[PDB]
Amino acid sequence: MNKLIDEITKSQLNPDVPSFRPGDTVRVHAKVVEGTRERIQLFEGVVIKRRGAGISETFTVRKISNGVGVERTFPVHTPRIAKLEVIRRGKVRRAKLYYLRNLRGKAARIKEI
Amino acid sequence: AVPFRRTSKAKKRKRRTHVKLQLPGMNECSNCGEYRLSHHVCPECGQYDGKDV
Amino acid sequence: MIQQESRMKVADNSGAREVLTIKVLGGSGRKTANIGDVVVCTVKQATPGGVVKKGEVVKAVIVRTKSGARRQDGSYIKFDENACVIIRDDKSPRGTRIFGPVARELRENNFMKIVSLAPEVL
Amino acid sequence: TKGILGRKVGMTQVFTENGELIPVTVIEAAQNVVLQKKTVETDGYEAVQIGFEDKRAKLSNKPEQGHVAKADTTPKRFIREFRDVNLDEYEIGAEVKVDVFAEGDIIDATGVSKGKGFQGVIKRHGQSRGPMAHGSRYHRRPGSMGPVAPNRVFKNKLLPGRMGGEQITIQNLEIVKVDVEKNVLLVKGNVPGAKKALVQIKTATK
Amino acid sequence: GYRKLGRTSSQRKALLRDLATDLIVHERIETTEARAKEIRKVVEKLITSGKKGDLHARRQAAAFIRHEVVEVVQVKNRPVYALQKLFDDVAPRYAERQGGYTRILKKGPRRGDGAPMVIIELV
RNA sequence: UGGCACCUCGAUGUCGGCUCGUCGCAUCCUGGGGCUGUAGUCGGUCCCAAGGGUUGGGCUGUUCGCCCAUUAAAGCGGCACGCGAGCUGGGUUCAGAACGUCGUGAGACAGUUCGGUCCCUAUCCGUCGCGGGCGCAGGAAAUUUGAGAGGAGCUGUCCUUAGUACGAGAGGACCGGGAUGGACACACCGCUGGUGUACCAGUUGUUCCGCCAGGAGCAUCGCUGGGUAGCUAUGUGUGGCAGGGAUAAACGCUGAAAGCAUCUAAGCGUGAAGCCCCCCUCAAGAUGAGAUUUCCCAUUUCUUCGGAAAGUAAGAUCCCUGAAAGAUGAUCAGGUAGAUAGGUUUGGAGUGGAAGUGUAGCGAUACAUGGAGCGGACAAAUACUAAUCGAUCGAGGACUUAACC
Ligand SMILES: [Mg+2]
Ligand SMILES: [Mg+2]
Ligand SMILES: [Mg+2]
Ligand SMILES: [Mg+2]
Ligand SMILES: [Mg+2]
Ligand SMILES: [Mg+2]
Ligand SMILES: [Mg+2]
Ligand SMILES: [Mg+2]
Ligand SMILES: [Mg+2]
Ligand SMILES: [Mg+2]
Ligand SMILES: [Mg+2]
Ligand SMILES: [Mg+2]
Ligand SMILES: [Mg+2]
Ligand SMILES: [Mg+2]
Ligand SMILES: [Mg+2]
Ligand SMILES: [Mg+2]
Ligand SMILES: [Mg+2]
Ligand SMILES: [Mg+2]
Ligand SMILES: [Mg+2]
Ligand SMILES: [Mg+2]
Ligand SMILES: [Mg+2]
Ligand SMILES: [Mg+2]
Ligand SMILES: [Mg+2]
Ligand SMILES: [Mg+2]
Ligand SMILES: [Mg+2]
Ligand SMILES: [Mg+2]
Ligand SMILES: [Mg+2]
Ligand SMILES: [Mg+2]
Ligand SMILES: [Mg+2]
Ligand SMILES: [Zn+2]
Repeated sequence: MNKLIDEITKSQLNPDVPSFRPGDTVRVHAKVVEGTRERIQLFEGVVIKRRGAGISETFTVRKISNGVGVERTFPVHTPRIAKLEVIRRGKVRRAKLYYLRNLRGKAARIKEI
Repeated sequence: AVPFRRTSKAKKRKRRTHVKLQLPGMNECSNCGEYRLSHHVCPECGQYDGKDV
Repeated sequence: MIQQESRMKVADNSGAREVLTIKVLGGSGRKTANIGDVVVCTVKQATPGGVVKKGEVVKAVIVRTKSGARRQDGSYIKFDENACVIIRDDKSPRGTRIFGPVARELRENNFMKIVSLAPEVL
Repeated sequence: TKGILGRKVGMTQVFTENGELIPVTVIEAAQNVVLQKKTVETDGYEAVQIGFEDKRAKLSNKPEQGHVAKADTTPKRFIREFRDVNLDEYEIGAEVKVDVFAEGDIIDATGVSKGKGFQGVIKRHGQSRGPMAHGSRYHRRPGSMGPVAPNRVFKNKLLPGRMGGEQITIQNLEIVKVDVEKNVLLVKGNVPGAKKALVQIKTATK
Repeated sequence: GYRKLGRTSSQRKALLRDLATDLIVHERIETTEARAKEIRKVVEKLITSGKKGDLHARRQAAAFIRHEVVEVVQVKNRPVYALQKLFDDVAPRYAERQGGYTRILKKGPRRGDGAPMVIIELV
């Protein structure tokens, strides 16, 4: 917490991000660099965690791809995310959802509000 | 772990140069006019800052 | 973070099915390898009838780890297991097809054949 | 060659034009004033003397406010000297702003490290432990003090003592952004010291 | 941070609850210097609950005050407890003062072990 | 490996490993050269050079050795075969037991095998940190010079020059430029993680708050899921960059002794990761006690003279509130000329939807009021509580000469 750092790192905050909680499915349109081309890759999964304050805030998205679980961590205010969607909202009782790492299908399902 | 030689009188007196204890920081009371410690309640007239406690 | 005596399963079509690490190439005192690093290793469990036999000393590359890599953009990737692909003297796989997701960092290490065969390059 | 004095405010991060993310250190460098100029004909060496923060007239003393009165300024809290500096500039009583630097400049950061108290050998000097099992009774001890022949132990035998609180220079640090209105300098990376510590920013010597 | 008083986290929790209740009941006690610099924070944070007057505030302060009788009145001789006095007697006194409901006065060393003793009083 | 028996039997602990190193050069790698039966890439041999570096495992108590896989390389030796008042105790060299062999026997081997008590509160020097005193011809507050000393010093791969030089081909450069790593070192906590016993939540048993509801004690913090400040690596930033002077081996110019020849006698030029500098840190007790800027001034009593004491000036301290500091001193932030600490009011990270009431359900329970309630150490305001009042220490500046006086 510091008032001077808050004012300096304010023009870089992203005003386009929506409101999401840990426990709901999101789709991330991330800009990906090839050898020479720029394309957008889609990452869809459930939000596992969300920590930080201000420009230093990050969040984590988990999906199971080809039978192997993958987790991807992003800064909230990065310009490398074209846009972010909230597909569905789930009911959870935790702020950190680490129990889904030791937990496979039909038992890792999240309810809906 | 055991003294090789006994300590002389001079060497035993030099070491005790710093084993003294300092003089108390006492002060004259404003009300009853006798000695007391600074920032402390006077033990005789039972007053601090000019008000009885 | 893979060092000597670390086991990691094989993720391609060759005969090997589990592998134990022998040495991490790159330097005299090097003691840790991560995504995109080549290691010397031995076969501890093989599927019957495969090309690669048990007890064989082979080289291999690391395609995914439980503690993944960080990109220059400030983002992170982690997987749920440590995986492995057996390679030849050059950077070509000894198998026919790859299983599971594969990190993007191999595209920066000139492992172009393994990238093409992967179902997903995350 | 330029130079200012500042206070370590904190650490944060910024996004560059490529989208890359870097860590930076915030330094506030207001109220810099030139106090004295030292020359060869009077001292034998050339330097410029700078004062960083003014303080209340109660905290100052009689000798101090007669020295800053030559430059027509309020008594200052931190005073340091800069060498290898062109004396043609730096008129007495002038204000030193953060605009002397610019984006992309390479600097050096001098400060006093954070304080660690009485510390042992494997934290202070990064030595190894002994076995924690197999019947051993040697865990966090210094080691052998030397051979038998000298009948003594040599100098520079590293042992426990007071660890921190010493001056450190970190070289070749980049400048990411300069904010003249807020008197703030953004330096990419780390600088020695705790919060509110004095930092001496000088151009790179190499 | 906060200071450990030569006792574990369970003894320390109990020590602060006995000393904070004694200052409410008696309003003037003898303790040591370090032991009084600590109950200076747990007592003023307790008057603030009494200045709210809520049921939520009363239930929160009831988890700290010990259950002991300050004195017995015949309203029908019914006892009066420390929680009642805190919310009905002590708290209304400081309805205008913002902070600093206590003061400390130094006395001198104690004969038995040389400990520095002080007065902490609730005004 | 031995010879002698000079110190030690009123006790000089004996192999291997661990922690910590330091020195020699008869150089393992890197640096510079001469010769080659040196085409190129590789090599052999010798000369200069000790600046840095010199791996992880299998078997064995093992040093040694062989093997597996790497590396630029996996050097040889000294220091009581360095190091047990620093560690271990696998081997050796105590009492038990068994095998083979020897002995009539009790027993033995310098054969094997299983098990087998490693004591000590540091006096002096020595080493690593931290204070007090006096000194530095007046008393003070800051900023500094650097005599001297310590640290650092390592190196791989890829691209280009160039498929050029070389070579019949196969193969394949020197010199130069750029990028990026291994090991190591310093600093820091914004990021990824760890911890986080006065933060938040779920839950079992039993006792208590008279009962329900709501809570408290004990059970490893009772257990479980998270986590603030601080401290941290495996995390992040940076470093060994580019150079100068004199040289070693070596290669040369001019040049006689000795009409030629000759790198030598006189005189000149190149020439190493090495020396002295450049880079980082300490440093005027450097008794050789240095320098600059600023502040206070020339009091009063006594002495026979050297001189003394007693109020002070500038300044500092005793005492008190503390942390960015700390074993204690010390350092630093402050003492009403006040935001130093606590409290209070707004926030923040963190946790996750409080109590009360109401609705739905037979009930466990769910929903609403409501991102609610709580919230150590984090931020800003506020003088409300405590830094009250006081006391102590601390100058008046010797003599000679020299430019002006
Ligand atoms: Mg959050
Ligand atoms: Mg132990
Ligand atoms: Mg307990
Ligand atoms: Mg001999
Ligand atoms: Mg004889
Ligand atoms: Mg004897
Ligand atoms: Mg002996
Ligand atoms: Mg003896
Ligand atoms: Mg022996
Ligand atoms: Mg030699
Ligand atoms: Mg050669
Ligand atoms: Mg030995
Ligand atoms: Mg010894
Ligand atoms: Mg026997
Ligand atoms: Mg017989
Ligand atoms: Mg055994
Ligand atoms: Mg001892
Ligand atoms: Mg961190
Ligand atoms: Mg109940
Ligand atoms: Mg309980
Ligand atoms: Mg009980
Ligand atoms: Mg816990
Ligand atoms: Mg926990
Ligand atoms: Mg160099
Ligand atoms: Mg030269
Ligand atoms: Mg001086
Ligand atoms: Mg603070
Ligand atoms: Mg002070
Ligand atoms: Mg305050
Ligand atoms: Zn009195």
